[PDB]
Amino acid sequence: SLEAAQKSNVTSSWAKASAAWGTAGPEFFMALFDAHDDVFAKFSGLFSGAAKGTVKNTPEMAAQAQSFKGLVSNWVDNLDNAGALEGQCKTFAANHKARGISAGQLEAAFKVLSGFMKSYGGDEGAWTAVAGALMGEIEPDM
Ligand code: HEM
Ligand SMILES: [S]
Repeated sequence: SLEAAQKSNVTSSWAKASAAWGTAGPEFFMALFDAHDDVFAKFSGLFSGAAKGTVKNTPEMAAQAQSFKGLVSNWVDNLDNAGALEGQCKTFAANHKARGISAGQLEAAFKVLSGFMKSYGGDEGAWTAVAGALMGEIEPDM
């Protein structure tokens, strides 16, 4: 399910993306929005009706990339701690469900992120495994 090597690659590659997140965060969001238009739709409120092509350098974009980074960092720091993962996962799921976001959409986001992490030395198979363990804690609450 999740080997020691897989955890190690996830933690290391995350430390590298994290040091670059000021520029990489918005690029990840754009990759996601281009791949899934239905995902972009859920942010219409935050972006005030603006077209997708115009959002990358907005102050809203910047805040949203910082939000994303703070939860991902928490999860990566607790890979050997199922109890801690479950708690964060529950809050996360409750807040997103309340917005009418589906388990399928969350899953799409983890897929885009696993591909994106190849740039920071991430093993896509290690990122996919981590996503499968997290989704197993989230799905039951969606
Ligand atoms: C790996 C998957 C995801 C991560 C880490 C993530 C993380 C977060 C966090 C930490 C927040 C701010 C805390 C909160 O109010 O909930 C958040 C906000 C939000 N997320 Fe996500 N999320 C992801 C997936 C999504 C997905 C796929 C969508 C869209 C379909 C999305 C839509 C939103 C929106 C609409 C907000 C509220 C934005 C605002 O007005 O401040 N999130 N997400
Ligand atoms: S998000």
